[PDB]
Amino acid sequence: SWDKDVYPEPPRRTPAPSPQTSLPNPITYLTKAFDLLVDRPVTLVREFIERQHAKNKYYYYHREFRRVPDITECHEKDVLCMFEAEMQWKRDYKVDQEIVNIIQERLKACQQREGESHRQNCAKELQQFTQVVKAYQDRYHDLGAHYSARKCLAKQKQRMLAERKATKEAA
Amino acid sequence: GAHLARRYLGDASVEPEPLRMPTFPPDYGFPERKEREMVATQQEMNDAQLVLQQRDYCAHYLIRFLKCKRDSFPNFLACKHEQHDWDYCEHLDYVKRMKEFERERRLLQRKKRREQREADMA
Amino acid sequence: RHSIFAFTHVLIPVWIIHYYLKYHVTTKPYTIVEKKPRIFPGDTILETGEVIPPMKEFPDQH
Amino acid sequence: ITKDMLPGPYPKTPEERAAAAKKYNMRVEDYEPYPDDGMGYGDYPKLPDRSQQERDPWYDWDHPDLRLNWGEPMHWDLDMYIRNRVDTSPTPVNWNLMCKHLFGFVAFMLFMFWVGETYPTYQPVGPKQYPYNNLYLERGGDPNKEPEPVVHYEI
Amino acid sequence: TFVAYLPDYRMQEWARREAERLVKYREAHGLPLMESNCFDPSKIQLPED
Amino acid sequence: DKRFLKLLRFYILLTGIPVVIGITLINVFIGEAELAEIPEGYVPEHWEYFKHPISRWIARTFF
Amino acid sequence: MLKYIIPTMMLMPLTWLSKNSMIWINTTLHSLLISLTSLLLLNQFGDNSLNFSLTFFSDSLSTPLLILTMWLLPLMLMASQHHLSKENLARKKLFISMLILLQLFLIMTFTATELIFFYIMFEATLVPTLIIITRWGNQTAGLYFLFYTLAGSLPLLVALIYIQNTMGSLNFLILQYWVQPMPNSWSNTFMWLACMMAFMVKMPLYGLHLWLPKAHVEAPIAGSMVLAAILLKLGGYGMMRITLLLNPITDFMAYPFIMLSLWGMIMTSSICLRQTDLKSLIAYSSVSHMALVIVAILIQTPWSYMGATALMIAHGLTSSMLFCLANSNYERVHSRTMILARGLQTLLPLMAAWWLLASLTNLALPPSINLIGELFVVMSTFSWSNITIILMGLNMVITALYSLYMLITTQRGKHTHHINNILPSFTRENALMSLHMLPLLLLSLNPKIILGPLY
Amino acid sequence: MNLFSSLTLVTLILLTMPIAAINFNTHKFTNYPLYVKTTISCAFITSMIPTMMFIHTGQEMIISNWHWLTIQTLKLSLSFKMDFFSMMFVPVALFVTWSIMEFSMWYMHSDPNINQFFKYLLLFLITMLILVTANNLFQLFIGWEGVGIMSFLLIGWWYGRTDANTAALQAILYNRIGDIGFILAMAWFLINLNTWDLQQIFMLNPNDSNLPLMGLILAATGKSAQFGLHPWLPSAMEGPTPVSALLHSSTMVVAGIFLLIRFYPLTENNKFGQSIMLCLGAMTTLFTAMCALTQNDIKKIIAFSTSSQLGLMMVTIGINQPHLAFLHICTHAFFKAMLFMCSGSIIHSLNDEQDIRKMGGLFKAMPFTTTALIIGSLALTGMPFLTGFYSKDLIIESANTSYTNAWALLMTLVATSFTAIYSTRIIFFALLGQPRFPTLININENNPFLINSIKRLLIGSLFAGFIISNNIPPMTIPQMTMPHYLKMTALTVTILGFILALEISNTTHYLKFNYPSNTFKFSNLLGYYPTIMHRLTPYM
Ligand SMILES: CCCCCCCCCCCCCCCCCC(=O)OC[C@H](COP(=O)([O-])OCC(O)COP(=O)([O-])OC[C@@H](COC(=O)CCCCCCCCCCCCCCCCC)OC(=O)CCCCCCCCCCCCCCCCC)OC(=O)CCCCCCCCCCCCCCCCC
Ligand SMILES: CCCCCCCCCCCCCCCCCC(=O)OC[C@H](COP(=O)([O-])OC[C@H](O)COP(=O)([O-])OC[C@H](COC(=O)CCCCCCCCCCCCCCCCC)OC(=O)CCCCCCCCCCCCCCCCC)OC(=O)CCCCCCCCCCCCCCCCC
Ligand SMILES: CCCCCCCCCCCCCCCCCC(=O)OC[C@H](COP(=O)([O-])OCC[N+](C)(C)C)OC(=O)CCCCCCCCCCCCCCCCC
Ligand SMILES: CCCCCCCCCCCCCCCCCC(=O)OC[C@H](COP(=O)([O-])OCC[N+](C)(C)C)OC(=O)CCCCCCCCCCCCCCCCC
Ligand SMILES: CCCCCCCCCCCCCCCCCC(=O)OC[C@H](COP(=O)(O)OCCN)OC(=O)CCCCCCCCCCCCCCCCC
Ligand SMILES: *C(=O)CCCCCCCCCCCCC
Repeated sequence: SWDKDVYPEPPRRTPAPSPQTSLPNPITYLTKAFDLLVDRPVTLVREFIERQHAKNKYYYYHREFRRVPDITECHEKDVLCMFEAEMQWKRDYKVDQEIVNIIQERLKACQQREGESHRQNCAKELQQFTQVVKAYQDRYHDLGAHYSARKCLAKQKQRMLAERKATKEAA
Repeated sequence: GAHLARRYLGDASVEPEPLRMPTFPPDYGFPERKEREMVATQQEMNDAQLVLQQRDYCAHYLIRFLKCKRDSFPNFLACKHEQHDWDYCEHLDYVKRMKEFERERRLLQRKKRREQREADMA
Repeated sequence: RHSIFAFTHVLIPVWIIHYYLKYHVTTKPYTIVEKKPRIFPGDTILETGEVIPPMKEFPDQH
Repeated sequence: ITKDMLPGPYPKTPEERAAAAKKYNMRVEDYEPYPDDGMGYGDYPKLPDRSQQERDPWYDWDHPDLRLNWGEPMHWDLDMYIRNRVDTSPTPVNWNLMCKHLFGFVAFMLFMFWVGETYPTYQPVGPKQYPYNNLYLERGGDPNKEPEPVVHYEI
Repeated sequence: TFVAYLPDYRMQEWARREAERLVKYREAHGLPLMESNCFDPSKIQLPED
Repeated sequence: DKRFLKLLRFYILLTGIPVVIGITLINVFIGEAELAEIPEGYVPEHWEYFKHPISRWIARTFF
Repeated sequence: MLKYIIPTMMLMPLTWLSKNSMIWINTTLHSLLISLTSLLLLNQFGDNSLNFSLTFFSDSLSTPLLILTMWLLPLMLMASQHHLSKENLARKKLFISMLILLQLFLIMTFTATELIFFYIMFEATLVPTLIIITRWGNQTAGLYFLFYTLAGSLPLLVALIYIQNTMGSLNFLILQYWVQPMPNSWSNTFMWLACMMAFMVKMPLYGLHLWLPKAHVEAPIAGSMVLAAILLKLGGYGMMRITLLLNPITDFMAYPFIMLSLWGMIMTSSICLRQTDLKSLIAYSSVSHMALVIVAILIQTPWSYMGATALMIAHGLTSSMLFCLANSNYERVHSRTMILARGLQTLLPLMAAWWLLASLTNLALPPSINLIGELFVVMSTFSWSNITIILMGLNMVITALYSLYMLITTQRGKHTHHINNILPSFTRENALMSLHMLPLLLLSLNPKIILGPLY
Repeated sequence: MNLFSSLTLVTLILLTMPIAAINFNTHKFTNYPLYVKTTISCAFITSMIPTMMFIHTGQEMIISNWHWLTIQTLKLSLSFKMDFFSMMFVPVALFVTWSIMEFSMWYMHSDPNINQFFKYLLLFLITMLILVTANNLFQLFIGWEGVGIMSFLLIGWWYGRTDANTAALQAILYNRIGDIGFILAMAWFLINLNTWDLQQIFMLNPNDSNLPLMGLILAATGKSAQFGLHPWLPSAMEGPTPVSALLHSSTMVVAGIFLLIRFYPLTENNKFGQSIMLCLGAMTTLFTAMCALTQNDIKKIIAFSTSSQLGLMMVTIGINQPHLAFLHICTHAFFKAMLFMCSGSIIHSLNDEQDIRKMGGLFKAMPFTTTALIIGSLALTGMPFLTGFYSKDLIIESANTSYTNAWALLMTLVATSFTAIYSTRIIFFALLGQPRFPTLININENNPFLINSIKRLLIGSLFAGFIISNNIPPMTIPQMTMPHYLKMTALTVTILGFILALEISNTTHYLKFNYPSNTFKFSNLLGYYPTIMHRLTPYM
């Protein structure tokens, strides 16, 4: 299963079927036929296979990368430290890509799950999506195909000079 | 379809434009005109997933018709009276829109007569 | 071997696809996202148990 | 195959013209080459620029899909004048009248679409009026703010 | 069969799961989902003017 | 051409059917691992960072 | 990479010590073993390349090129053994040795960590290729070599020696971290052209492309396969390694050459609609497809590099299959005239099915990796400018047309009356078609291994 | 949840199973077309259960079942979208396809490549259900190019003929000119909205969406044979009659209309796209239905008929009424496939005769074909309470009663009259009059394949408009208050077309020889449009 905190969902409230007419619908009979003929054999096969899994339980792990010094506190043209900073920045870049992907998954799931009232009910997911895409665009856009930590730091310094001049001319 | 020729081949100063109207106050000619009363609650149609074209001042008959159309399955022809209620209320809303258009036409005729009497007097 | 077509082309694919959708696709987040069911005034929720209060008496027209 | 049957340079002397007409397997008086400007055609004949549709369709051809005979000098654009591609066949209506009718019909129809877009047709009704501040929260309005009240009246 | 079972080719799956950590870390502590700055602006000297 | 297609099906299935049945036996009997947190002081090997057993064998043996 | 170079060199005693009838079977078997071995190059990571030694390293750019290079040799041995069955046995072993030596040069051209070792291997690949084309080609100046080496290889040599003396190293791993911005000047402008024009000719670039529709026609089948499958991609690989150093001058110096490609893929594609030679049609199609690789490298966005490496791998596969189909017709009618033999689906249905699949992957039918590369290049060039899509889309009209016209001219219509030596398809030929097409179809099931260093 | 998505994917996997059957063979089949017909029957019955449990509630979902490719911000998953459009187009397409293949067991019975024919026809069905169940633009482009390539392969079915390959390559050229606009649309959505998934496109809600909608309109102009890019559909009658019946009437040619219906939340916020669609659709439904007035090849007449109906669909997308356009698709499929099937029965009975000037006397000679073709022509013209009444007339009721281009409305009404004109032209030259065909009458229609195949689409053409139109939920508000000259517009102009063309038909029995003027030579030569652009543009 997954975490309901990183993938939030509202509680699914279905209404109980109140048939106004007297005619028996084929949906409930096909549902019970699906539950007898299909659901129970698949479930028993999965129970046997899951027992066969649990007869040899063994675990894999999520690899943890400790923080190394970034490109800023690396000396210039010292490949032994800026290599580590570059691999740090590349792993963080790929993880930021997948964070933007998770927010896209939330936005699409909210839009489909709300249906027609999506423009009303998914303003929060749209706002979080706008925040994370604005952050990704300020962080990594227009670096080109030969992107590096140096190019990203140069973009961040140019952005900080523009923001500093904008704040200073305001005061 | 007389209004097309009355706006194109006659004069345009007295026929009301479709885009920017009503050009008059709501109570200009109406003493104690009541506001429209909404029947459907906003959350009741937020939970009814209605199209925003359909979230007008008469969507409560549409909510009743959709509850009928869901509940009367498979008998898909057992909801004619709810449909005719909703169509009759749409007909009354269309008649109210026609009354809006005719009110605008008669106020522009009123303005035409007013400016002609002002020109002939002064 | 008279209804072998309904067995080998329906029942075995329904088994395979329901197994794949239940234990590998729905176990993943947001893969089968179902639109929530339309709630009317007059519904009874199976999950919460609260009956939705109905609409106002109508300003009758006929 | 050898050298003196392949295409060579453009002919200058009339005996070279006669030897090339014997080379291209055709009459000398119907042998006419391309204009010598340097486009690289050589001694190749200017066939009369008719497609393979106007060739005899009932005739026993060597190549019945192309309607062509063995040894006959092919057109320079023989790949182009195939019956999958551009034709030279006559139409019962002239080319210039077809250009005039097609261009005039397209221009007159699109001009009448522009005129009708300038002059729309519509219904003798007002705008469709919507509750809850003309559907402010439904059209995506933020809940922290409050719009101006859009209140409609009975008529 | 070999290409089908490449052990997390160029660590995308990890990067999904690691993302599934970090968003979960920054829904709890109220931090925004992603900063506009990649590095800390305290550890950046700027060319003065 | 049909002899080529018979040979093509035979020589693909000749190791495809053992590979399909073997992956089926691994996924039924041996089976997919389960995600867990690292113990306090335990160092995993690199092939113990992968979920599928064939991927674990590939990362251990060759990579 | 030493675990691949040494079996490649052991293919030399494996091809000379073998028996008089065993030098195709042994070489094909053991080269397929090396091609199965080649999948260990897929030990790639999202941050770090697979760095073996000071001399050799293999990131996710060189890895699909290496797998395609080591896969191409058994396919060339299957292709070239029919028409060499009337050749002398020692010259047969000479041909196989030239192919093995060319593979040897290529597999350490793509894995050269250092740039002048890349240059020496890059200009060493031309010698077995020229021996193969001039000796086992069919028909009969030479000024193309001179014009190639004036505007190409030795300006690249002087340029790399200049980078060696300025930076201190031509290691690509060091030059990832010691790259300097290259400002606007005239010295840096001729520096940029000296670095780029050798690979520009090796792509080919439009206007510099006329060497290829003659070198494909004067080649045997193995020469055509190794030209259009790998040797044209040495230019793209060298450009993707050399545009690191050439920033930000490329941001205003890529403007001319992109024009030459964006119009060139319009022209050569249309030239493919007016061909009589089938092999020249495949050659001009190869030029029109490599034009998009030139564009995607010169605009240097990530989506463009992913599309360009996908298009390189997919085009190597597709063009090699088209040359092998043209070989299968040349070994029956003894003439490369496309309008000569027609209607061949009436005689060879499975070979016409392979023609259909090759023409579908030629016009980038989704979800093939041809369409994946084509589509990502079109996305990145739409990001470059919103007008180029027209020049893309018009191309994607014409790239359908000659893909199907070639399918309609040869394989459809009425069969030719005066040609009665059309044999049924041999098992070797359909095996060659299937070993070209089935990897190309299977890569549609998992394309992330052929999408370069920045997927 | 467990039933809906399961049977959704079971329909598609069941369609893919005979491809594995025809590819994993050694022996000669015990009637493989019967196997594919039984398979598509079963896929229709399988797809009817999610349709019923969508009629019950309105249960939409998405099956994003296989994560295929992640290009740094683009998660291309194998994503299926089961909404109203899939739930109402998939069983109609399966029912029409099952009828076409039981027709095809008889029409293509003397073919020694019947297995390849049914393989190609099932590949077309698989690609179209990729096209209409797609949730991202890449999978929709797969289905789009798939129906384009199967259009090539099924137009050039008799590949020895030069005109068949010519029409196939022509169809490819016009569809790739549409593909320019579709790849333009994909490029715009990736660069400006970072997505090909329809959910994020609908959620982000772009305002400056002129360029992607012009791309989609160019894609539909290529695919749905609108004006500028129409002539490949009159050329596309060169293939077999079940090809022109399945693909080029009901299944392939609606894909551009289906593309513009699928993008209705973007077209409903843009008046410029609505105006372009309205003008181009009125242009198409004028021009193609006018070119149908002067033809004698019956498949050309029904090809211009289905292109005129596609232009009417483009009109009712241009008036911001997408669900009425989609109901006109699902209505149009039944009787237009049946009209091509009855025309093919007339062709096969008269020894491959497609020219209506050598037909006649077939009122009692082919009575079941006569009955079914009269019912199809009436359901084409908008006879009251047949299936074509339940969408097409409603289109007119919303084409009059809206803020609309008036000239586009007037051309729509002229096209509505022209439909009745060529329908009674078909009935007069084909079923009415006297025999004009040769002397050895081998007229026969006594095969249970042919009877059952026309019979099921005839039950469809009698009942399916009523049944589908009463089973939908209301996604719009129907305009139901209008003046009596404006309610009775389409029926009156249709009857006027009937009567004026009965005058035109009764002119033919007069013994007077008239020289044809520029109107007959204009329309008979296809409005002069396939003459110039097929000679002048490839020359340059
Ligand atoms: C089949 C043989 C065919 C002939 C052989 C030759 C085949 C060709 C040669 C291939 C050679 C190898 C090539 C490389 C592939 C290797 C395998 C691989 O990578 O597989 C990938 C992938 C991953 O497999 P994996 O990595 O092993 O699984 C990882 C998990 O950890 C694993 O999870 P888990 O461990 O939890 O799962 C264990 C799983 C075992 O896992 C496997 O089997 C997977 C491994 C084998 C896969 C082989 C793939 C080969 C190619 C298949 C596809 C093409 C086939 C040909 C064409 C078909 C028609 C199109 O157990 C089961 O599945 C058992 C349940 C069976 C259900 C059915 C019966 C239930 C009711 C029974 C009632 C009776 C008894 C009741 C009482 C019992 C009491 C005790 O496998 C698949 O995708 C399997 C294929 C089927 C998937 C679902 C298909 C339906 C999807 C529908 C929607 C999408 C399509 C839409 C189309 C739209 C129209 C166009
Ligand atoms: C990793 C495990 C993978 C397992 C699954 C396998 C995945 C696919 C692999 C390739 C499958 C096709 C191979 C056979 C076709 C080529 C030879 C041929 O003509 O055979 C006909 C022959 C039967 O015909 P025949 O009457 O005997 O002789 C032919 C006639 O003379 C005259 O011939 P014809 O004209 O009547 O028939 C040719 C016909 C002509 O039809 C066409 O040309 C129309 C096709 C294009 C339009 C329709 C499709 C559009 C795209 C949608 C589909 C893809 C996405 C679907 C998913 C949903 C949406 C995303 O094409 C077909 O019937 C082929 C159907 C499959 C086509 C695949 C795509 C080709 C289109 C071009 C590229 C498209 C992009 C790449 C897509 C890749 C997808 C995996 O079939 C065989 O003998 C089959 C032998 C066994 C083949 C094994 C293939 C796998 C090899 C890999 C080995 C290692 C992995 C283990 C897997 C083993 C699986 C068994
Ligand atoms: C690589 C560069 C050089 C190019 C040339 C290389 C030549 C040498 C060849 C070496 C061997 C081959 C290498 C490439 C292998 C690619 C295949 C591969 O491994 O895939 C992995 C992919 C992996 O996909 P995945 O990413 O989902 O993997 C999941 C991860 N695991 C398995 C660990 C859980 O395998 C599959 O996708 C298999 C899926 C099942 C089989 C296919 C089912 C569908 C088939 C079609 C059904 C019908 C549909 C309708 C069609 C109708 C007709 C048109
Ligand atoms: C017909 C024979 C079938 C098998 C019969 C015998 C086996 C028993 C029956 C049950 C089936 C086997 C067990 C369940 C299946 C395995 C479950 C599992 O873990 O699957 C792992 C995975 C699930 O995906 P995933 O997300 O876990 O892994 C992908 C890997 N990453 C994330 C790194 C990208 O693979 C599959 O399930 C593959 C199924 C593919 C089905 C459709 C194939 C279509 C091919 C189209 C190619 C081109 C597409 C282009 C467009 C795409 C969209 C833009
Ligand atoms: C929303 C906006 C909508 C806008 C709509 C208007 C825009 C499009 C304008 C029209 C463009 C297409 C028409 C012009 C080219 C038509 C080519 C064609 O179809 O030729 C058909 C011809 C055979 O047909 P025919 O002779 O009729 O067959 C009878 C049987 N013997 O076949 C041949 O002769 C074969 C020819 C092969 C060589 C063709 C070389 C030219 C290729 C031209 C590609 C055009 C690319 C356009 C790019 C647009 C980018 C935006
Ligand atoms: C007022 O008359 C405007 C109505 C809308 C535009 C004119 C429509 C004319 C055609 C409809 C009536 C046709 C009756 C046979």
